[PDB]
Amino acid sequence: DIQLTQSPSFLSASVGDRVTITCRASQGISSYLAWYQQKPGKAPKLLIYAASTLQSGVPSRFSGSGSGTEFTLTISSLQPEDFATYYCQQLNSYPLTFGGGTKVEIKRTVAAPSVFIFPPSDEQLKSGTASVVCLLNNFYPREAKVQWKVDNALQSGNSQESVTEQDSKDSTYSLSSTLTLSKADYEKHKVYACEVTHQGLSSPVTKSFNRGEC
Amino acid sequence: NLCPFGEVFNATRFASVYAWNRKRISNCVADYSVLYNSASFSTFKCYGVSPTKLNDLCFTNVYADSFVIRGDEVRQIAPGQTGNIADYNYKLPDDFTGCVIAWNSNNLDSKVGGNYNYLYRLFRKSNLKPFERDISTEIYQAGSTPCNGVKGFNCYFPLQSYGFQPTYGVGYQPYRVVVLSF
Amino acid sequence: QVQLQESGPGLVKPSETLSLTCTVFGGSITSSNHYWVWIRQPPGKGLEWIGSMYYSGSTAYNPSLTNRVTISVDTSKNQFSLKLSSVTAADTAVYYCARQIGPKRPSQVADWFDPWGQGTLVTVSSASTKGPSVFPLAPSSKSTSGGTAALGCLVKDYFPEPVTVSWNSGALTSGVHTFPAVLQSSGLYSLSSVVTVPSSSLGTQTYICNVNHKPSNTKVDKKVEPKSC
Amino acid sequence: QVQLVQSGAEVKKPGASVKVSCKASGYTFTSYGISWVRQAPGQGLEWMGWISPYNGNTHYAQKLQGRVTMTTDTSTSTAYMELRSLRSDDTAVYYCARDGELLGWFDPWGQGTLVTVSSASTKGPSVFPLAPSSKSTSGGTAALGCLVKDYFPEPVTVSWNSGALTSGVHTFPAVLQSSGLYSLSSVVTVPSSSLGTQTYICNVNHKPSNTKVDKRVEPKS
Amino acid sequence: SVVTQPASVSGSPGQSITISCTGTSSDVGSYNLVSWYQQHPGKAPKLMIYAGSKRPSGVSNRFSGSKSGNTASLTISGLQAEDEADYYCCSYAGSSTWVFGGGTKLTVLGQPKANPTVTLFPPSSEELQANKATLVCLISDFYPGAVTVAWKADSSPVKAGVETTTPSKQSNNKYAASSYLSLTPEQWKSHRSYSCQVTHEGSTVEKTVAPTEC
Ligand SMILES: *[C@@H]1O[C@H](CO[C@@H]2O[C@@H](C)[C@@H](O)[C@@H](O)[C@@H]2O)[C@@H](O)[C@H](O)[C@H]1NC(C)=O
Ligand SMILES: [Cl-]
Repeated sequence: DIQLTQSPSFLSASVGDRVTITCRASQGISSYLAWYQQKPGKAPKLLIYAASTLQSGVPSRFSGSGSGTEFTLTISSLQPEDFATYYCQQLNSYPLTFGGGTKVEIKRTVAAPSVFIFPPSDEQLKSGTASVVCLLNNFYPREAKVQWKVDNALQSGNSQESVTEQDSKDSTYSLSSTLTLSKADYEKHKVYACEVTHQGLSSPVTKSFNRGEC
Repeated sequence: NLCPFGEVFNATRFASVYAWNRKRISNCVADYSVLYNSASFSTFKCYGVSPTKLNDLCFTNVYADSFVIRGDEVRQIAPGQTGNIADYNYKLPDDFTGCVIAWNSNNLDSKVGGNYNYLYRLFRKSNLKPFERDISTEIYQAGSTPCNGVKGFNCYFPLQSYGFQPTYGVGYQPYRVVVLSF
Repeated sequence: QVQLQESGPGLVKPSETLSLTCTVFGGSITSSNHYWVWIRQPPGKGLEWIGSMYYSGSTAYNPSLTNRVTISVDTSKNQFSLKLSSVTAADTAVYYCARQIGPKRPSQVADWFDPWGQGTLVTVSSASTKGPSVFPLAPSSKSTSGGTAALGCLVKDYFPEPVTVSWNSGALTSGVHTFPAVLQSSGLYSLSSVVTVPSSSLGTQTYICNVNHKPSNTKVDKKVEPKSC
Repeated sequence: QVQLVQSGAEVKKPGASVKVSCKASGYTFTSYGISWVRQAPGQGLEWMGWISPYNGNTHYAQKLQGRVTMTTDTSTSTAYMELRSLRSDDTAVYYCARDGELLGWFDPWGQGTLVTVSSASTKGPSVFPLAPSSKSTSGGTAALGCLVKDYFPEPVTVSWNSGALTSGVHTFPAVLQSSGLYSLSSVVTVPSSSLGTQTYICNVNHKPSNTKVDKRVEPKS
Repeated sequence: SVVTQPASVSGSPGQSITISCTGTSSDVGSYNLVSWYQQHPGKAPKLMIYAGSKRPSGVSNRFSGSKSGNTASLTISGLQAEDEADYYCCSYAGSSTWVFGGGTKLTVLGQPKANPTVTLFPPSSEELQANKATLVCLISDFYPGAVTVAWKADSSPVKAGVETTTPSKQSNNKYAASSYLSLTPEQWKSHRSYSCQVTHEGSTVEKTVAPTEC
């Protein structure tokens, strides 16, 4: 079994930077290597085959080189749409094997999040469960902190978060935090708020609503 | 009784050309009409006898040799031919009396990723005599320096694999061959 | 342009047999210079080659999948299929069909994959199928005078993955964020899909989220209006 | 007598290429193989590859594939080694040798070719005085010298008082800095009693740049 | 190099020494193709043994070769002064590949042990005006030719900016070496002293310089 080791596992570069990814084979496979680009939710897309032959329909800023055991994929000028996980594949011996992949993040200027808070709809309250959603929209970097306060009582253990992959056009992230309560527990308290902190915020942002009050 | 031509033509596995098989066919009545009356043969070349009139001439002995070769090497299984197969693997005499039968076996002998079991001899110090068989795996010396049974540089292992894959062009696809000598 | 369209159930109980089919478009499956392959990707993991097949029958399987892999070809329907038996949770992955180019000569560089199917998530689980409930995430009444507001849809309590969300039958994509589903403590998934629109459009432009959950044959179109008081 | 004679030393910058020749005589050039072995300064022998002038077959070391090309000219009995994409760690002496192929010996060897790969250009040295401590010269003996710093390429020669002073002179071999430049020191030990009446001047010559620097060395003050 | 040799070995004129050459099962323990080479300073290697134990026409019978398992040995009996050199074993590794050992420096103890003279110079005032600073530690008249140099800032060890030459035989058959410490002018003035410690045969001699007050 031919094993392919891809270094690094992750990297974060700026738009316009020159990026270089390495794929090292456990044995020498001459020029029997291909490169793939996989964007979130999509199948992998062929970029290079035979180590250095660019696939028809791939931007010229992509290029491969190498022979024997060590191979490199180079993006001469990184673009926002180039956010993906790149895989190498050996095409010499069976079974066919891939490298572990290199996830390429885009680095950009700090961007504060826009914050929104959504009450549970009257349709859901009819079901006996209340969901309160807090949205953090189009921010960079990825790290953000969301605290739930119910009548100024900090909540914990009843909220889940979810973050989108990096946006292919502005390179930002978005986060949603869902506070799950019972219809009975939801009706016992009044003020609902999510407090957001982030590198781009000089002080916490609190979006709140009053249960029942328009 | 009848001759066992089914055992030869319809065998599940064929031999490598360097170790070509030979089945001596004795004490039986051969129904040669069925063989030629088969449209599934891409090569059916007879020498010294007519295929239609196979049971009208003298019978020295009947030998059925079988093996597998490349597509572009089928033209070497004939008298007076030169090349890797005719020189180093299977040689027909100039006065050959018999028939050469071959068909494409891509769907039988080629595997995804390569069927490496079929081998041919690539190097030898001298050409084979007619009907000579050579299965030695001694290291072949292509340079001035001895090898002492070690493989390297100008010292080659004499056997090479076809590595048949079904996506190969027809020139590299496997062909099953049956030579009938009379 | 060759295209691959795969299909099959996204839910298989443990010890049962996974089964997926790939239909070739824009070209015949009796290709003499291509193999038809399957590749799987566990969630959050890399790519693993499953097997390759020539139209006339020959196969090559990954020895890491023991003898529980069978690939097959239906030339008369331009299809090839995958069957993985005795599945465990370690078989939960997005499965792709793809086309592999084969070598024409000995020691010719080939064996890369192009094109690929879109990918089908197969979840190995004994849990039953449940379709989602779609609740609106209404734009706040406060909002701004002429800035930007946010609205969305809450897709809650469904299993298995995935669901697909579009807005206005695909005519609204700018500013849309459909979040990855989170697995709730109840064992059911939940996600929200949001979009930022100008505040001035809230009274004059309609917004419908189109929620599709194939495992339960569920299609929900939900209008998201400003809440009335 | 079997003899291999190689081409002269070469100085290259990173990214360039070098082609070294190896002229054979005294034996049948095609009856054996030629192998190339290199040796970084102060390091060990590294087999680069083998080429047979008989049939032109080649094989290279795994860490050199796609970067080295070996050729032979049978008419002139000359083997060549080409190494492209030169980097600094390719600085080495490059040997050729008559390879006995599978007989398992390399004999005889060529004299070797120095290939220096450095990002530095030709530069005359800066010469600084090495002044002894006042405590080091109070015991009767004084060691004063010259620091010949940041030059390229080798060599430099150091004399003292235009060659008149030779007793007690000790000139040390150069060191290679991470800049690609060389530095050496020359020191002369004299009686402390002469520090106040005799003048000590080191003379540094650097032929590659036609640079001659004189520096008078006086006690620390 | 997959093949390992001891870095150094030494003997006295008259005794016999052995130089081991340890490889793996796929090189030394696979072929009787181990050859030995003697290399004197500045000279090309010279064949001494081939095929493990055979001597070429011209080599003295004091050199012999042997092999046990994956380890080849070169044994020199009745050591002489011309035997002092570097020795390399070379073995076939299969697949048309040769591999050399790391080499073993053999020393023929031919004269009394001599402790090194050490002279340490501070930066000149001229160099400090040029915004550079170099400490020059000159080591002369030691034997056998092998020292280790350790630098000290005050009493703390210094690793960075140290350039030390290999030993070189003087005209008196003793050895010389020099070591340079590169500092910024601030590092040189901020410390009370710098020291050069030369170790030779387990004995250490230190020299110390300090910024001059003027
Ligand atoms: C070789 O085989 C030909 C076809 O074989 C047919 O299929 C197999 C599975 C059996 O069922 C066999 O009985 C069938 O006939 C024959 O037509 C042909 O005669 C055979 N060759 C000889 C020399 O008999
Ligand atoms: Cl080596």
